[PDB]
Amino acid sequence: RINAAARANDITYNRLIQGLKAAGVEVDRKNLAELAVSDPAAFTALVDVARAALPEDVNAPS
Amino acid sequence: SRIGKQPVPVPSGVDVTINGQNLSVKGPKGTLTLDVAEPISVSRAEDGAIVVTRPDDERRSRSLHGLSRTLIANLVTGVTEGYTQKMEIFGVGYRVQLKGQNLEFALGYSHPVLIEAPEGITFAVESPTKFSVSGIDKQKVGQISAVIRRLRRPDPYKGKGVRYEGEQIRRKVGKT
Amino acid sequence: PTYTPKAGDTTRSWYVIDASDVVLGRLASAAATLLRGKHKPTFTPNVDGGDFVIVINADKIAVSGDKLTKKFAYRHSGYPGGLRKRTIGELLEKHPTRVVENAIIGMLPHNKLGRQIQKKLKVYAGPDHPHAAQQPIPFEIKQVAQ
Amino acid sequence: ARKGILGTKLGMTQVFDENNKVVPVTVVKAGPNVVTRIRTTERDGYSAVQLAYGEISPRKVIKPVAGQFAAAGVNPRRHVAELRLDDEAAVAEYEVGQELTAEIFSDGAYVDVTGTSKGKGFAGTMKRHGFRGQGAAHGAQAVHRRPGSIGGCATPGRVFKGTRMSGRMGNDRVTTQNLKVHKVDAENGVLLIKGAIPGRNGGLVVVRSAIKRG
Amino acid sequence: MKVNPSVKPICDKCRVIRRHGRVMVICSDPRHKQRQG
RNA sequence: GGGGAUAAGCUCCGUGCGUCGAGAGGGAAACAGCCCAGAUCGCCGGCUAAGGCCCCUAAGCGUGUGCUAAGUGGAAAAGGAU
RNA sequence: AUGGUUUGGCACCUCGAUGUCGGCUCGUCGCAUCCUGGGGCUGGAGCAGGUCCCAAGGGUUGGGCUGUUCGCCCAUUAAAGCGGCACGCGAGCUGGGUUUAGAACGUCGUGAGACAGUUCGGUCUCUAUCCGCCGCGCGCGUCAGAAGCUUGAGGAAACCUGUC
RNA sequence: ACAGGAUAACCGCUGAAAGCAUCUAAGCGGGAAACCUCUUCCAAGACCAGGCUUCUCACCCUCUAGGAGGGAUAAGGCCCCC
Ligand SMILES: [Mg+2]
Ligand SMILES: [Mg+2]
Ligand SMILES: [Mg+2]
Ligand SMILES: [Mg+2]
Ligand SMILES: [Mg+2]
Ligand SMILES: [Mg+2]
Ligand SMILES: [Mg+2]
Ligand SMILES: [Mg+2]
Ligand SMILES: [Mg+2]
Ligand SMILES: [Mg+2]
Ligand SMILES: [Mg+2]
Ligand SMILES: [Mg+2]
Ligand SMILES: [Mg+2]
Ligand SMILES: [Mg+2]
Ligand SMILES: [Mg+2]
Ligand SMILES: [Mg+2]
Ligand SMILES: [Mg+2]
Ligand SMILES: [Mg+2]
Ligand SMILES: [Mg+2]
Ligand SMILES: [Mg+2]
Ligand SMILES: [Mg+2]
Ligand SMILES: [Mg+2]
Ligand SMILES: [Mg+2]
Ligand SMILES: [Mg+2]
Ligand SMILES: [Mg+2]
Ligand SMILES: [Mg+2]
Ligand SMILES: [Mg+2]
Ligand SMILES: [Mg+2]
Ligand SMILES: [Mg+2]
Ligand SMILES: [Mg+2]
Ligand SMILES: [Mg+2]
Ligand SMILES: [Mg+2]
Ligand SMILES: [Mg+2]
Ligand SMILES: [Mg+2]
Ligand SMILES: [Mg+2]
Ligand SMILES: [Mg+2]
Ligand SMILES: [Mg+2]
Ligand SMILES: [Mg+2]
Ligand SMILES: [Mg+2]
Ligand SMILES: [Mg+2]
Ligand SMILES: [Mg+2]
Ligand SMILES: [Mg+2]
Ligand SMILES: [Mg+2]
Ligand SMILES: [Mg+2]
Ligand SMILES: [Mg+2]
Ligand SMILES: [Mg+2]
Ligand SMILES: [Mg+2]
Ligand SMILES: [Mg+2]
Ligand SMILES: [Mg+2]
Ligand SMILES: [Zn+2]
Repeated sequence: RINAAARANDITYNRLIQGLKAAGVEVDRKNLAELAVSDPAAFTALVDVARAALPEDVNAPS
Repeated sequence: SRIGKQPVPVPSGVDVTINGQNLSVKGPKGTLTLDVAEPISVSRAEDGAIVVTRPDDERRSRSLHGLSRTLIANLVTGVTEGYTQKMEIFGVGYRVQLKGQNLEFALGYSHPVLIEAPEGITFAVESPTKFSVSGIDKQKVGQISAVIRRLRRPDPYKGKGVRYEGEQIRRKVGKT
Repeated sequence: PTYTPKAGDTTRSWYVIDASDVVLGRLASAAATLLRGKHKPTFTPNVDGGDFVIVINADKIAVSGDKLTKKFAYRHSGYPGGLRKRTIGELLEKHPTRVVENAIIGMLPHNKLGRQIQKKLKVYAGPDHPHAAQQPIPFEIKQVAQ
Repeated sequence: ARKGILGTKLGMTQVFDENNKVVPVTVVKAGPNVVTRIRTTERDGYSAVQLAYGEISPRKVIKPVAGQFAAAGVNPRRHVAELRLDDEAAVAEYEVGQELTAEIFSDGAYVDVTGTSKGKGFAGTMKRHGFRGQGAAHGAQAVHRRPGSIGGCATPGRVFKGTRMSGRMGNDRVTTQNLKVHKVDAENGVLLIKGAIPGRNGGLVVVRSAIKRG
Repeated sequence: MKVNPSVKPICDKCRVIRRHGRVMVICSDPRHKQRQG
């Protein structure tokens, strides 16, 4: 469900998880899925947070 | 490749119009159109010359440059003067004539053999066993040549059957 | 308690996808994803959440390599030596729709819920369809860049 | 083109040739067929002609069938059967309500006759598929005349759908191809054919232009 | 049409060419004609 | 390592070898013995190994650099080949 | 190198039962093709061959001898294919030998007996539950209900050849 | 069977890669009881259940009005008889 929601929001599930972690969120995938099916607006906000926390370059060796 | 690198010259009494990847050649002997492989291009030299262009230096271009150049040279030669392919039949009872667009043959087969001429190619019989084929496109000329050559099986012993002009047949003789 | 989708609460939608000059494998994969509904965030395996997808002009589908003469769709009537041999060229010449239909039947969950999902897909040969009263929404398959 | 006619077998006989030979022949009374419908491709999906022939008391005929015949504009016919065309050329020469007769056939044209086969009832394997009878002496034990072994053994470990064994035979559509015609009646719709066509006296036979030879 | 896995120009005149993966060698001397496979 | 033919899922030894036997879980479709790893119980929590990330099936139809035209990948040699 | 078919090795499955050789009936598949079909080369004049390649659609003797499989023989055809299929097929048949109980011959043993030596006769059970298959029906659905006619996805059948 | 289409092996034409040569990697052709059709039969349980005709196409009740329960029948079918 999370992958579906992320793709509908134009992002891949793995990137959503990576950005979410890099932002240091502590919510788990059960709540992720329940939100994604309950409040698309909140899911959108969360994905923006993840994208913003996503570094500039993803291929950096560092 | 470097064979096609040379510039093909356009004779005066020749017209060429090209759009997209397709090209056409007009002349007193007829008009021929062909489509070349997309990767390779070509330009019309202002000096009455033909320059085929290969967009790359790799397999397709290297191979197809000279290919297109030679094809265009052949079709221009055909539309300017054409080609001929004489064929003589050696053997007994071999009657060959031309009746209209079609051809009637006497190759020793118990049933009469008739060959139908594709469009755009002209024939004429000059000798009872000797005749030629006059055509514009080398492709069709050769195709018909081979087709009417194959109406008889290979003959090593007497060499009987239709053969080309410059063709020679190996000799073989059996003892018993 | 997580969410599971109801019987009629589930919603459908119609999309039309031309197949001209499309790669068979990629088109099939995208069609199957949309069919099962994985794109929707209401997906639940027990109950389909897919959308009626209509494919148009299926005769122009393309495949990579020299497959056009070396792909070998198979089937057996049922009796000894009843093996049937066919290629992509012959299949397109005689019955085109079968190509895409087989491709996507392979992808769908081979259980009976998948056998059902199979129904909500329709493939035609020419660029026209009698299903114009369902306002299908053009749906060009794209990738999320990354 | 691919004309067609229905007809009945009432017996079968032989004629004595002007060629001076003798030829068996079957009596196929080809009553006059009546066209009761047209199959236009543009509106039906193909080209073909509907045909019916015969006589049935109106109370013997179903009400919907009678209504359909009336809409066709022809008298009731005992059964209904329609033949196909190969081009709209022959189509344009056929028209609802038209009457067709045996005249359509010019002598010397091969013909094809087909109809239900004889009613043989359930048949043993030997008769049905032409088996061979086992040794009826030297010690058969209630096996004088049965099929016998039936397949492999544990491989394929089955019985191979298609194996020809006992099963009620006959009484089904059958066709005989390339039968020489011999005499075409005009005044009373009769047609004589060499050979022995399938069916039964009083049976139903459909004749058409031969396919193989012409 | 001598068929075998080892194909080699017999005389100094044979030619070795490829066709749809099946490498075959050709010559005016008809006897030489051999394919690989 | 012996025997066998460097054949057997062969036989006979050594392994302060391993495992099954007497071991559930995941991977190799299926498969005790091969790979990862030891099931006190429950949790609609999270991180990972092997193996994987187009769909059946969860995960990149990812990033960049090259090779392949053989469906090689997705059974094999001596030899042969612009 | 290939196949797993012959002679073989292992003893992993079956000794609270996996019936064995031939014959009969019935077959089914692979193709390393016997003829029929198409080719290349010949030390292929032609006919007639030889050889290799593609090809499994179809067909592929009958008798005498022995239990025979096999094989020889006689005489035909285009040919008289090689194999896999529990050395196909006994809950379909035969029991001719193999394979009990009698007896006998030769041989081994003093012996009783024995001899993958020979010789004569010697009980072959099953009412089909399921799968399977050959046919024929019942019920229901095909979106008001009925009688007819069909199109055709899709299966099946056939596919041989001599002589003049 | 004839015929037709795409092929096997095989035969080719025009052709550079490689001034040549070259049946080929671009193209175009021929090419067999082999495949698909052509011939005959089965065949809409083809659940993707198809298409074309013709006939009966409006009288009720009730429950508690949401839907449902109790009757009316014709087309035709069944049984019955021979
Ligand atoms: Mg009979
Ligand atoms: Mg008998
Ligand atoms: Mg008895
Ligand atoms: Mg008896
Ligand atoms: Mg060891
Ligand atoms: Mg052991
Ligand atoms: Mg342990
Ligand atoms: Mg374990
Ligand atoms: Mg597992
Ligand atoms: Mg534990
Ligand atoms: Mg599964
Ligand atoms: Mg997935
Ligand atoms: Mg990756
Ligand atoms: Mg990518
Ligand atoms: Mg790179
Ligand atoms: Mg492989
Ligand atoms: Mg290799
Ligand atoms: Mg070497
Ligand atoms: Mg053991
Ligand atoms: Mg055991
Ligand atoms: Mg046991
Ligand atoms: Mg027992
Ligand atoms: Mg047994
Ligand atoms: Mg046995
Ligand atoms: Mg072969
Ligand atoms: Mg031959
Ligand atoms: Mg030879
Ligand atoms: Mg064969
Ligand atoms: Mg066949
Ligand atoms: Mg077998
Ligand atoms: Mg056996
Ligand atoms: Mg057998
Ligand atoms: Mg056997
Ligand atoms: Mg039994
Ligand atoms: Mg039984
Ligand atoms: Mg015995
Ligand atoms: Mg005995
Ligand atoms: Mg005794
Ligand atoms: Mg003595
Ligand atoms: Mg003694
Ligand atoms: Mg006795
Ligand atoms: Mg017994
Ligand atoms: Mg019994
Ligand atoms: Mg029973
Ligand atoms: Mg069909
Ligand atoms: Mg060359
Ligand atoms: Mg050449
Ligand atoms: Mg229906
Ligand atoms: Mg009634
Ligand atoms: Zn040479």
